[PDB]
Amino acid sequence: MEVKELERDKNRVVLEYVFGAEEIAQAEDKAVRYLNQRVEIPGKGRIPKNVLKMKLGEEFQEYTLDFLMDLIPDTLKDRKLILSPIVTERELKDVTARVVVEVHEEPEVRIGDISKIEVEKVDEEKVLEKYVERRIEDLRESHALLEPKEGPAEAGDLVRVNMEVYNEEGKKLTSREYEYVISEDEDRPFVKDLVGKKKGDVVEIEREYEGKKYTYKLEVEEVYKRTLPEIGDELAKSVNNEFETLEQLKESLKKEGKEIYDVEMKESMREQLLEKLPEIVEIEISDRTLEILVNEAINRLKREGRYEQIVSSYESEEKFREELKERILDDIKRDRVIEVLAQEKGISVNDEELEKEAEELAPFWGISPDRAKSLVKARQDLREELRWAILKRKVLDLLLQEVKVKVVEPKG
Amino acid sequence: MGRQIPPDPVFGDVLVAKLINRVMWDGKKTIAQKIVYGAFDIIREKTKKDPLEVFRQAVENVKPVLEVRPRRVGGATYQVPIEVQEPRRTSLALRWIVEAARAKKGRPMKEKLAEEIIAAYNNTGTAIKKKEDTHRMAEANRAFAHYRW
Repeated sequence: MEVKELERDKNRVVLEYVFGAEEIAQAEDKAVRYLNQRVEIPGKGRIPKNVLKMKLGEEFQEYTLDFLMDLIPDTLKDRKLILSPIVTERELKDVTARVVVEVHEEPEVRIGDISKIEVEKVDEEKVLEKYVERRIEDLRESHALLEPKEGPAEAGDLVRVNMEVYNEEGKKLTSREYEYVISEDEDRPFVKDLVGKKKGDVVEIEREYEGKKYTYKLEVEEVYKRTLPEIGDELAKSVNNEFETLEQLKESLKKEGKEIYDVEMKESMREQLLEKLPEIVEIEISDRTLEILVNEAINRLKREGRYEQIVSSYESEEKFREELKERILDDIKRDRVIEVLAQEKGISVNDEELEKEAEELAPFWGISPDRAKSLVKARQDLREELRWAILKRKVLDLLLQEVKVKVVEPKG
Repeated sequence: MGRQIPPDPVFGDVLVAKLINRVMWDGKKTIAQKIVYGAFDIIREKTKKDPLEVFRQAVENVKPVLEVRPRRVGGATYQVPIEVQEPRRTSLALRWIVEAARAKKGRPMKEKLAEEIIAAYNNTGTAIKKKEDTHRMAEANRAFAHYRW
Protein backbone atom coordinates (compact mmCIF):
# COMPACT_ATOMS: atom_id res chain seq x y z
CA MET A 1 0.00 0.00 0.00
CA GLU A 2 1.07 3.58 -0.54
CA VAL A 3 -0.58 6.67 0.81
CA LYS A 4 -0.05 10.26 -0.29
CA GLU A 5 -1.72 13.49 0.73
CA LEU A 6 -2.99 15.43 -2.27
CA GLU A 7 -4.33 18.64 -0.71
CA ARG A 8 -4.53 20.15 2.82
CA ASP A 9 -7.25 22.66 3.56
CA LYS A 10 -7.06 23.54 7.23
CA ASN A 11 -8.67 20.59 8.97
CA ARG A 12 -9.74 19.05 5.64
CA VAL A 13 -7.12 16.73 4.32
CA VAL A 14 -7.52 14.31 1.38
CA LEU A 15 -5.64 11.03 1.07
CA GLU A 16 -4.78 8.87 -1.93
CA TYR A 17 -4.44 5.18 -1.32
CA VAL A 18 -2.74 3.35 -4.17
CA PHE A 19 -2.44 -0.39 -3.86
CA GLY A 20 -1.92 -2.48 -6.96
CA ALA A 21 0.66 -5.08 -7.95
CA GLU A 22 -0.10 -8.13 -5.80
CA GLU A 23 -2.02 -6.90 -2.76
CA ILE A 24 -4.74 -6.23 -5.35
CA ALA A 25 -4.62 -10.00 -5.91
CA GLN A 26 -4.25 -10.80 -2.18
CA ALA A 27 -7.60 -9.08 -1.86
CA GLU A 28 -8.83 -10.66 -5.07
CA ASP A 29 -8.16 -13.87 -3.12
CA LYS A 30 -10.05 -12.73 -0.02
CA ALA A 31 -12.74 -11.66 -2.50
CA VAL A 32 -12.99 -15.08 -4.09
CA ARG A 33 -13.14 -16.80 -0.67
CA TYR A 34 -15.89 -14.63 0.79
CA LEU A 35 -17.73 -14.67 -2.52
CA ASN A 36 -17.39 -18.45 -2.82
CA GLN A 37 -19.03 -18.46 0.65
CA ARG A 38 -22.21 -16.83 -0.82
CA VAL A 39 -24.67 -17.18 -3.75
CA GLU A 40 -23.97 -19.90 -6.35
CA ILE A 41 -24.54 -20.84 -10.03
CA PRO A 42 -25.34 -23.90 -12.26
CA GLY A 43 -21.54 -24.46 -12.34
CA LYS A 44 -19.12 -26.53 -4.18
CA GLY A 45 -16.05 -24.61 -2.92
CA ARG A 46 -13.87 -25.19 -6.02
CA ILE A 47 -14.77 -22.13 -8.17
CA PRO A 48 -11.63 -20.18 -9.24
CA LYS A 49 -11.35 -16.57 -10.51
CA ASN A 50 -12.57 -16.86 -14.11
CA VAL A 51 -16.05 -18.20 -13.38
CA LEU A 52 -17.18 -15.25 -11.31
CA LYS A 53 -16.63 -12.12 -13.44
CA MET A 54 -17.80 -13.86 -16.60
CA LYS A 55 -21.10 -14.31 -14.68
CA LEU A 56 -21.93 -12.01 -11.72
CA GLY A 57 -20.72 -9.28 -14.05
CA GLU A 58 -19.14 -6.25 -12.36
CA GLU A 59 -20.22 -7.00 -8.76
CA PHE A 60 -16.95 -8.88 -8.28
CA GLN A 61 -15.02 -5.65 -8.76
CA GLU A 62 -17.12 -3.88 -6.16
CA TYR A 63 -16.66 -6.66 -3.63
CA THR A 64 -12.91 -6.70 -4.28
CA LEU A 65 -12.22 -3.08 -3.51
CA ASP A 66 -14.29 -3.56 -0.38
CA PHE A 67 -11.40 -5.75 0.88
CA LEU A 68 -8.73 -3.46 -0.49
CA MET A 69 -10.19 -0.59 1.51
CA ASP A 70 -10.13 -2.64 4.69
CA LEU A 71 -6.44 -1.81 4.66
CA ILE A 72 -7.20 1.87 5.30
CA PRO A 73 -8.98 2.22 8.69
CA ASP A 74 -5.79 1.22 10.44
CA THR A 75 -3.97 4.23 8.95
CA LEU A 76 -6.71 6.38 10.46
CA LYS A 77 -7.67 5.37 14.00
CA ASP A 78 -5.12 7.37 15.98
CA ARG A 79 -6.60 10.57 14.45
CA LYS A 80 -9.76 12.21 15.88
CA LEU A 81 -12.29 13.16 13.20
CA ILE A 82 -15.12 15.65 13.33
CA LEU A 83 -16.66 13.81 10.41
CA SER A 84 -16.43 10.18 9.36
CA PRO A 85 -14.00 9.69 6.46
CA ILE A 86 -15.68 10.07 3.10
CA VAL A 87 -14.48 8.14 0.08
CA THR A 88 -14.33 10.59 -2.83
CA GLU A 89 -13.25 8.46 -5.77
CA ARG A 90 -12.59 4.70 -6.07
CA GLU A 91 -11.27 2.54 -8.98
CA LEU A 92 -9.73 -0.80 -9.78
CA LYS A 93 -7.56 -1.69 -12.72
CA ASP A 94 -6.16 -5.13 -13.52
CA VAL A 95 -2.71 -4.30 -12.21
CA THR A 96 -3.07 -1.34 -9.85
CA ALA A 97 -5.85 0.24 -7.77
CA ARG A 98 -6.57 3.68 -6.35
CA VAL A 99 -8.90 4.92 -3.61
CA VAL A 100 -9.18 8.50 -2.36
CA VAL A 101 -10.66 9.42 1.03
CA GLU A 102 -11.28 12.85 2.47
CA VAL A 103 -10.37 13.27 6.09
CA HIS A 104 -11.75 15.96 8.39
CA GLU A 105 -9.45 16.17 11.45
CA GLU A 106 -10.73 18.14 14.46
CA PRO A 107 -10.36 21.85 13.74
CA GLU A 108 -7.56 23.82 15.32
CA VAL A 109 -8.66 26.02 18.26
CA ARG A 110 -7.33 29.37 19.47
CA ILE A 111 -8.82 30.55 22.81
CA GLY A 112 -8.26 34.09 24.12
CA ASP A 113 -8.23 35.01 27.78
CA ILE A 114 -11.20 33.61 29.65
CA SER A 115 -11.14 36.77 31.77
CA LYS A 116 -12.57 38.81 28.92
CA ILE A 117 -16.17 37.72 28.94
CA GLU A 118 -18.55 38.67 31.71
CA VAL A 119 -21.34 36.74 33.37
CA GLU A 120 -24.14 38.17 35.51
CA LYS A 121 -24.96 37.18 39.03
CA VAL A 122 -27.75 38.55 41.19
CA ASP A 123 -26.66 39.87 44.54
CA GLU A 124 -26.93 36.83 46.80
CA GLU A 125 -27.42 38.43 50.22
CA LYS A 126 -29.69 41.03 48.67
CA VAL A 127 -31.82 38.42 46.90
CA LEU A 128 -32.22 36.24 49.90
CA GLU A 129 -33.60 39.04 52.03
CA LYS A 130 -36.03 39.55 49.13
CA TYR A 131 -36.78 35.82 49.32
CA VAL A 132 -37.44 35.50 53.07
CA GLU A 133 -39.32 38.82 53.21
CA ARG A 134 -41.70 37.33 50.61
CA ARG A 135 -41.61 33.84 52.07
CA ILE A 136 -42.73 34.89 55.55
CA GLU A 137 -45.36 36.99 53.85
CA ASP A 138 -46.62 33.87 52.11
CA LEU A 139 -46.38 31.97 55.37
CA ARG A 140 -48.62 34.62 57.11
CA GLU A 141 -51.29 34.32 54.47
CA SER A 142 -51.44 30.54 55.04
CA HIS A 143 -51.73 31.08 58.78
CA ALA A 144 -54.53 33.58 58.22
CA LEU A 145 -56.25 34.44 61.48
CA LEU A 146 -60.02 34.40 60.96
CA GLU A 147 -63.29 34.89 62.85
CA PRO A 148 -66.94 34.53 61.69
CA LYS A 149 -68.56 37.68 60.40
CA GLU A 150 -72.19 38.69 59.94
CA GLY A 151 -71.58 41.37 57.34
CA PRO A 152 -71.85 41.29 53.57
CA ALA A 153 -68.96 39.60 51.86
CA GLU A 154 -66.86 42.70 51.09
CA ALA A 155 -63.38 42.11 49.64
CA GLY A 156 -60.79 40.51 51.90
CA ASP A 157 -63.14 38.33 53.88
CA LEU A 158 -63.09 34.57 53.40
CA VAL A 159 -66.38 33.04 52.23
CA ARG A 160 -66.96 29.33 52.29
CA VAL A 161 -69.57 27.97 49.91
CA ASN A 162 -70.93 24.52 49.12
CA MET A 163 -71.39 23.99 45.51
CA GLU A 164 -73.85 21.49 44.21
CA VAL A 165 -74.24 20.67 40.52
CA TYR A 166 -77.49 19.40 39.22
CA ASN A 167 -78.23 17.43 36.08
CA GLU A 168 -80.37 18.78 33.28
CA GLU A 169 -83.47 17.73 35.25
CA GLY A 170 -82.47 17.39 38.89
CA LYS A 171 -80.14 14.42 39.41
CA LYS A 172 -77.55 16.02 41.74
CA LEU A 173 -74.14 14.93 40.46
CA THR A 174 -71.50 16.50 42.70
CA SER A 175 -71.13 18.38 46.02
CA ARG A 176 -67.88 20.06 47.22
CA GLU A 177 -67.35 22.91 49.72
CA TYR A 178 -65.00 25.50 48.22
CA GLU A 179 -63.64 28.57 50.00
CA TYR A 180 -62.25 31.83 48.71
CA VAL A 181 -60.55 34.98 49.87
CA ILE A 182 -62.28 37.88 48.18
CA SER A 183 -59.67 39.56 45.96
CA GLU A 184 -59.99 43.37 45.89
CA ASP A 185 -62.64 43.74 43.18
CA GLU A 186 -62.35 40.47 41.28
CA ASP A 187 -63.75 38.89 38.14
CA ARG A 188 -62.93 35.33 39.22
CA PRO A 189 -65.47 32.53 38.36
CA PHE A 190 -68.27 32.17 40.94
CA VAL A 191 -66.50 34.34 43.48
CA LYS A 192 -67.46 37.60 41.82
CA ASP A 193 -71.03 36.53 42.58
CA LEU A 194 -70.26 35.65 46.19
CA VAL A 195 -69.14 39.27 46.55
CA GLY A 196 -71.35 41.31 48.83
CA LYS A 197 -73.21 38.15 49.87
CA LYS A 198 -74.14 37.27 53.46
CA LYS A 199 -74.43 33.78 55.07
CA GLY A 200 -77.13 31.39 53.84
CA ASP A 201 -77.49 33.14 50.47
CA VAL A 202 -77.62 31.06 47.31
CA VAL A 203 -76.41 31.86 43.77
CA GLU A 204 -77.61 29.63 40.98
CA ILE A 205 -75.81 29.49 37.65
CA GLU A 206 -77.04 27.52 34.70
CA ARG A 207 -74.82 26.37 31.90
CA GLU A 208 -75.01 24.28 28.73
CA TYR A 209 -72.45 21.76 27.53
CA GLU A 210 -72.98 19.99 24.14
CA GLY A 211 -76.74 20.20 24.37
CA LYS A 212 -77.22 19.27 28.01
CA LYS A 213 -77.93 21.93 30.65
CA TYR A 214 -76.23 21.81 34.03
CA THR A 215 -77.15 23.75 37.11
CA TYR A 216 -74.82 24.99 39.78
CA LYS A 217 -76.32 25.97 43.11
CA LEU A 218 -73.80 27.83 45.20
CA GLU A 219 -74.73 28.25 48.84
CA VAL A 220 -72.82 30.55 51.14
CA GLU A 221 -72.01 28.55 54.22
CA GLU A 222 -69.94 31.05 56.19
CA VAL A 223 -68.08 34.30 55.95
CA TYR A 224 -65.11 34.84 58.08
CA LYS A 225 -62.99 37.94 58.76
CA ARG A 226 -59.36 37.65 57.66
CA THR A 227 -56.66 39.49 59.54
CA LEU A 228 -53.11 38.17 58.90
CA PRO A 229 -51.14 37.61 62.11
CA GLU A 230 -48.32 39.97 62.88
CA ILE A 231 -44.67 39.02 62.15
CA GLY A 232 -43.59 37.93 65.63
CA ASP A 233 -42.00 34.97 67.44
CA GLU A 234 -45.54 33.59 67.50
CA LEU A 235 -45.45 33.19 63.77
CA ALA A 236 -42.61 30.72 64.23
CA LYS A 237 -44.55 28.61 66.71
CA SER A 238 -47.37 28.67 64.13
CA VAL A 239 -45.14 26.60 61.82
CA ASN A 240 -44.23 23.75 64.20
CA ASN A 241 -41.49 22.83 66.68
CA GLU A 242 -37.71 23.47 66.36
CA PHE A 243 -37.88 27.24 65.88
CA GLU A 244 -38.73 29.15 69.02
CA THR A 245 -37.72 32.61 67.82
CA LEU A 246 -38.58 34.53 64.60
CA GLU A 247 -34.91 35.13 63.96
CA GLN A 248 -34.77 31.35 63.99
CA LEU A 249 -37.55 30.80 61.42
CA LYS A 250 -35.88 33.37 59.18
CA GLU A 251 -32.57 31.57 59.59
CA SER A 252 -34.16 28.37 58.36
CA LEU A 253 -35.77 30.12 55.39
CA LYS A 254 -32.50 31.82 54.41
CA LYS A 255 -30.76 28.44 54.49
CA GLU A 256 -33.58 27.13 52.34
CA GLY A 257 -33.06 29.90 49.80
CA LYS A 258 -29.27 29.90 49.59
CA GLU A 259 -29.88 26.26 48.73
CA ILE A 260 -32.17 27.03 45.83
CA TYR A 261 -29.99 29.92 44.76
CA ASP A 262 -26.65 28.16 44.75
CA VAL A 263 -28.25 25.63 42.45
CA GLU A 264 -30.19 27.90 40.12
CA MET A 265 -27.71 30.72 39.82
CA LYS A 266 -24.64 28.49 39.44
CA GLU A 267 -26.51 26.89 36.55
CA SER A 268 -27.28 30.32 35.05
CA MET A 269 -23.64 31.44 35.04
CA ARG A 270 -22.65 28.18 33.38
CA GLU A 271 -25.30 28.69 30.85
CA GLN A 272 -24.20 32.15 29.80
CA LEU A 273 -20.44 31.40 29.85
CA LEU A 274 -21.31 28.80 27.24
CA GLU A 275 -23.48 31.23 25.32
CA LYS A 276 -20.38 33.31 24.95
CA LEU A 277 -17.34 31.14 24.31
CA PRO A 278 -17.42 31.89 20.53
CA GLU A 279 -16.52 35.51 21.18
CA ILE A 280 -13.10 34.48 22.54
CA VAL A 281 -12.80 31.51 20.22
CA GLU A 282 -11.34 31.30 16.73
CA ILE A 283 -10.71 28.09 14.83
CA GLU A 284 -9.23 26.86 11.57
CA ILE A 285 -11.97 24.96 9.84
CA SER A 286 -12.46 24.06 6.25
CA ASP A 287 -15.36 25.83 4.67
CA ARG A 288 -16.37 22.50 3.29
CA THR A 289 -16.37 20.71 6.65
CA LEU A 290 -18.90 23.30 7.73
CA GLU A 291 -20.84 23.34 4.51
CA ILE A 292 -21.18 19.56 5.02
CA LEU A 293 -22.40 19.61 8.62
CA VAL A 294 -24.83 22.08 7.15
CA ASN A 295 -26.26 19.45 4.84
CA GLU A 296 -25.72 16.79 7.46
CA ALA A 297 -28.23 18.91 9.38
CA ILE A 298 -30.67 20.42 6.91
CA ASN A 299 -31.40 16.99 5.48
CA ARG A 300 -31.83 15.40 8.92
CA LEU A 301 -34.54 18.09 9.35
CA LYS A 302 -36.65 16.99 6.37
CA ARG A 303 -36.56 13.59 8.17
CA GLU A 304 -39.24 14.87 10.59
CA GLY A 305 -41.03 17.26 8.19
CA ARG A 306 -39.56 20.06 10.32
CA TYR A 307 -37.61 21.67 7.50
CA GLU A 308 -40.78 22.91 5.73
CA GLN A 309 -42.11 25.06 8.58
CA ILE A 310 -38.62 26.08 9.64
CA VAL A 311 -37.55 27.33 6.19
CA SER A 312 -40.86 29.13 5.75
CA SER A 313 -40.17 31.91 8.29
CA TYR A 314 -36.92 33.32 6.86
CA GLU A 315 -36.62 35.63 3.80
CA SER A 316 -34.99 33.02 1.56
CA GLU A 317 -33.77 29.42 2.09
CA GLU A 318 -30.23 30.73 1.39
CA LYS A 319 -30.51 33.09 4.37
CA PHE A 320 -31.53 30.14 6.59
CA ARG A 321 -28.73 27.88 5.47
CA GLU A 322 -26.66 31.02 6.13
CA GLU A 323 -27.99 31.46 9.66
CA LEU A 324 -27.75 27.72 10.14
CA LYS A 325 -24.08 27.82 9.10
CA GLU A 326 -22.61 30.16 11.69
CA ARG A 327 -25.00 28.59 14.17
CA ILE A 328 -22.95 25.40 13.92
CA LEU A 329 -19.57 26.99 13.64
CA ASP A 330 -20.29 28.57 17.02
CA ASP A 331 -21.33 25.34 18.59
CA ILE A 332 -18.37 23.41 17.39
CA LYS A 333 -16.14 26.21 18.69
CA ARG A 334 -17.79 25.66 22.11
CA ASP A 335 -17.91 21.91 22.06
CA ARG A 336 -14.38 22.03 20.82
CA VAL A 337 -13.16 24.50 23.51
CA ILE A 338 -14.62 22.22 26.07
CA GLU A 339 -13.13 19.00 24.81
CA VAL A 340 -9.69 20.69 24.55
CA LEU A 341 -9.33 22.36 27.94
CA ALA A 342 -10.60 19.07 29.39
CA GLN A 343 -7.47 17.33 28.21
CA GLU A 344 -5.02 20.16 28.98
CA LYS A 345 -6.31 20.04 32.57
CA GLY A 346 -6.70 16.27 32.62
CA ILE A 347 -10.38 16.56 33.42
CA SER A 348 -12.30 13.35 32.91
CA VAL A 349 -15.55 11.67 33.89
CA ASN A 350 -14.82 8.28 35.41
CA ASP A 351 -17.11 5.22 35.37
CA GLU A 352 -17.99 5.63 39.10
CA GLU A 353 -19.02 9.25 38.56
CA LEU A 354 -20.87 8.55 35.29
CA GLU A 355 -23.22 6.47 37.43
CA LYS A 356 -23.50 9.29 39.96
CA GLU A 357 -25.35 11.52 37.48
CA ALA A 358 -27.36 8.69 35.96
CA GLU A 359 -29.15 8.21 39.29
CA GLU A 360 -29.97 11.93 39.28
CA LEU A 361 -32.05 11.46 36.12
CA ALA A 362 -33.88 8.37 37.40
CA PRO A 363 -36.61 10.46 39.17
CA PHE A 364 -37.24 12.75 36.19
CA TRP A 365 -37.30 9.78 33.77
CA GLY A 366 -39.78 8.28 36.25
CA ILE A 367 -37.84 5.01 36.52
CA SER A 368 -36.14 2.83 39.11
CA PRO A 369 -32.58 4.13 39.75
CA ASP A 370 -31.27 0.68 38.84
CA ARG A 371 -32.94 0.60 35.39
CA ALA A 372 -30.91 3.68 34.50
CA LYS A 373 -27.69 1.92 35.51
CA SER A 374 -29.02 -1.08 33.59
CA LEU A 375 -29.40 1.14 30.50
CA VAL A 376 -26.06 2.96 30.88
CA LYS A 377 -23.78 -0.10 31.18
CA ALA A 378 -25.83 -1.78 28.42
CA ARG A 379 -26.14 1.06 25.92
CA GLN A 380 -23.07 2.87 24.50
CA ASP A 381 -25.19 5.76 23.12
CA LEU A 382 -26.98 7.18 26.15
CA ARG A 383 -23.76 6.31 27.97
CA GLU A 384 -21.77 8.87 25.89
CA GLU A 385 -24.48 11.55 25.59
CA LEU A 386 -24.74 11.53 29.36
CA ARG A 387 -20.98 11.23 29.78
CA TRP A 388 -19.84 14.24 27.84
CA ALA A 389 -22.53 16.50 29.33
CA ILE A 390 -21.19 15.67 32.79
CA LEU A 391 -17.66 16.57 31.66
CA LYS A 392 -18.98 19.74 30.04
CA ARG A 393 -20.65 20.96 33.26
CA LYS A 394 -17.22 20.48 34.78
CA VAL A 395 -15.06 22.32 32.31
CA LEU A 396 -17.48 25.19 32.41
CA ASP A 397 -17.28 25.23 36.17
CA LEU A 398 -13.52 25.53 36.01
CA LEU A 399 -13.64 28.31 33.46
CA LEU A 400 -16.26 30.18 35.49
CA GLN A 401 -13.37 30.81 37.93
CA GLU A 402 -11.58 33.02 35.46
CA VAL A 403 -14.46 35.06 34.06
CA LYS A 404 -15.58 38.50 35.19
CA VAL A 405 -18.65 37.91 37.34
CA LYS A 406 -20.70 41.09 37.14
CA VAL A 407 -22.98 41.45 40.15
CA VAL A 408 -26.44 43.02 39.82
CA GLU A 409 -28.95 44.13 42.45
CA PRO A 410 -32.54 42.75 42.40
CA LYS A 411 -35.12 44.73 40.52
CA GLY A 412 -38.03 42.57 41.71
CA MET B 1 -56.00 22.56 21.11
CA GLY B 2 -54.78 25.85 19.62
CA ARG B 3 -56.73 27.71 16.95
CA GLN B 4 -56.51 30.59 14.46
CA ILE B 5 -56.23 33.33 17.13
CA PRO B 6 -55.32 36.75 15.59
CA PRO B 7 -51.80 38.30 15.89
CA ASP B 8 -50.90 40.62 18.75
CA PRO B 9 -51.18 44.39 18.06
CA VAL B 10 -47.38 45.00 17.56
CA PHE B 11 -45.70 42.02 15.81
CA GLY B 12 -48.06 40.53 13.20
CA ASP B 13 -47.12 37.03 14.44
CA VAL B 14 -49.65 34.38 15.48
CA LEU B 15 -46.98 32.85 17.74
CA VAL B 16 -46.11 35.84 19.92
CA ALA B 17 -49.81 36.26 20.42
CA LYS B 18 -49.87 32.65 21.65
CA LEU B 19 -46.90 33.41 23.92
CA ILE B 20 -48.57 36.41 25.52
CA ASN B 21 -51.64 34.24 25.53
CA ARG B 22 -49.72 31.72 27.59
CA VAL B 23 -47.89 33.91 30.13
CA MET B 24 -51.31 35.38 30.97
CA TRP B 25 -52.52 34.66 34.51
CA ASP B 26 -56.26 34.32 35.22
CA GLY B 27 -57.38 36.70 32.47
CA LYS B 28 -54.95 39.52 33.20
CA LYS B 29 -53.86 40.51 29.70
CA THR B 30 -52.43 44.01 28.88
CA ILE B 31 -49.96 43.17 31.70
CA ALA B 32 -48.41 40.07 30.15
CA GLN B 33 -48.04 42.25 27.06
CA LYS B 34 -45.72 44.58 29.01
CA ILE B 35 -43.64 41.52 29.94
CA VAL B 36 -43.58 39.76 26.57
CA TYR B 37 -42.82 42.85 24.46
CA GLY B 38 -40.43 43.77 27.27
CA ALA B 39 -38.59 40.45 27.23
CA PHE B 40 -38.31 41.25 23.52
CA ASP B 41 -36.57 44.52 24.44
CA ILE B 42 -34.02 42.73 26.66
CA ILE B 43 -33.38 40.14 23.99
CA ARG B 44 -32.30 42.69 21.34
CA GLU B 45 -30.07 44.28 24.01
CA LYS B 46 -28.35 41.00 24.79
CA THR B 47 -27.95 39.96 21.13
CA LYS B 48 -28.48 42.94 18.83
CA LYS B 49 -30.66 40.73 16.55
CA ASP B 50 -34.41 40.60 15.71
CA PRO B 51 -36.22 39.19 18.79
CA LEU B 52 -39.38 37.97 17.00
CA GLU B 53 -36.99 35.94 14.84
CA VAL B 54 -34.92 34.77 17.82
CA PHE B 55 -38.14 33.74 19.59
CA ARG B 56 -39.20 31.60 16.63
CA GLN B 57 -35.86 29.78 16.36
CA ALA B 58 -35.83 29.47 20.15
CA VAL B 59 -39.28 27.91 20.38
CA GLU B 60 -38.52 25.79 17.29
CA ASN B 61 -35.65 24.29 19.28
CA VAL B 62 -37.73 23.46 22.31
CA LYS B 63 -40.41 21.85 20.13
CA PRO B 64 -40.19 18.22 21.13
CA VAL B 65 -40.98 15.34 18.80
CA LEU B 66 -42.07 12.59 21.19
CA GLU B 67 -43.47 12.07 24.67
CA VAL B 68 -44.88 9.49 27.09
CA ARG B 69 -48.47 9.08 28.26
CA PRO B 70 -49.59 6.82 31.12
CA ARG B 71 -51.93 3.99 30.23
CA ARG B 72 -53.85 1.24 32.02
CA VAL B 73 -54.14 -2.25 30.45
CA GLY B 74 -55.75 -4.45 33.13
CA GLY B 75 -53.59 -3.25 36.03
CA ALA B 76 -52.40 0.37 36.22
CA THR B 77 -49.52 2.60 35.04
CA TYR B 78 -47.77 1.73 31.75
CA GLN B 79 -45.36 4.00 29.91
CA VAL B 80 -46.40 4.60 26.29
CA PRO B 81 -44.01 6.57 24.08
CA ILE B 82 -45.91 8.51 21.40
CA GLU B 83 -44.84 10.93 18.70
CA VAL B 84 -45.75 14.60 18.88
CA GLN B 85 -46.75 16.64 15.86
CA GLU B 86 -49.00 19.51 14.75
CA PRO B 87 -50.15 22.32 17.12
CA ARG B 88 -49.34 20.02 20.09
CA ARG B 89 -45.60 20.54 20.01
CA THR B 90 -45.73 24.26 19.16
CA SER B 91 -47.90 24.60 22.20
CA LEU B 92 -45.89 22.21 24.36
CA ALA B 93 -42.77 24.33 23.84
CA LEU B 94 -44.39 27.60 24.86
CA ARG B 95 -46.01 25.73 27.71
CA TRP B 96 -42.41 25.00 28.79
CA ILE B 97 -40.47 28.16 27.98
CA VAL B 98 -42.92 30.15 29.98
CA GLU B 99 -43.66 27.45 32.58
CA ALA B 100 -39.98 26.99 33.53
CA ALA B 101 -39.33 30.74 33.58
CA ARG B 102 -42.03 31.02 36.32
CA ALA B 103 -40.57 28.58 38.90
CA LYS B 104 -37.26 30.47 39.14
CA LYS B 105 -35.01 32.54 41.41
CA GLY B 106 -34.12 35.89 39.85
CA ARG B 107 -36.57 38.65 40.53
CA PRO B 108 -38.72 39.72 37.57
CA MET B 109 -40.49 37.66 34.91
CA LYS B 110 -39.66 39.91 32.01
CA GLU B 111 -36.07 38.94 32.68
CA LYS B 112 -36.58 35.23 33.44
CA LEU B 113 -38.25 35.10 30.02
CA ALA B 114 -35.50 36.68 27.98
CA GLU B 115 -33.23 34.35 29.97
CA GLU B 116 -35.01 31.28 28.70
CA ILE B 117 -35.71 32.46 25.15
CA ILE B 118 -32.00 33.25 24.78
CA ALA B 119 -30.67 30.09 26.46
CA ALA B 120 -33.18 28.12 24.44
CA TYR B 121 -32.01 30.20 21.51
CA ASN B 122 -28.59 28.70 22.16
CA ASN B 123 -29.82 25.14 22.70
CA THR B 124 -29.40 25.22 26.50
CA GLY B 125 -31.60 25.93 29.58
CA THR B 126 -34.05 23.89 31.69
CA ALA B 127 -36.52 24.60 28.86
CA ILE B 128 -34.71 22.21 26.60
CA LYS B 129 -33.82 19.73 29.29
CA LYS B 130 -37.50 18.69 29.27
CA LYS B 131 -37.26 18.37 25.48
CA GLU B 132 -34.35 15.93 25.30
CA ASP B 133 -35.32 14.55 28.75
CA THR B 134 -38.43 12.65 27.79
CA HIS B 135 -36.70 12.12 24.42
CA ARG B 136 -33.99 10.04 26.16
CA MET B 137 -36.54 7.84 27.91
CA ALA B 138 -38.28 7.74 24.55
CA GLU B 139 -35.48 5.39 23.54
CA ALA B 140 -35.76 3.94 27.04
CA ASN B 141 -39.47 3.00 27.05
CA ARG B 142 -39.01 1.85 23.44
CA ALA B 143 -40.29 -1.72 24.10
CA PHE B 144 -43.85 -0.44 24.80
CA ALA B 145 -44.55 1.18 21.41
CA HIS B 146 -47.18 -1.50 20.64
CA TYR B 147 -49.48 -0.24 23.41
CA ARG B 148 -49.72 2.82 21.13
CA TRP B 149 -53.12 4.41 20.58
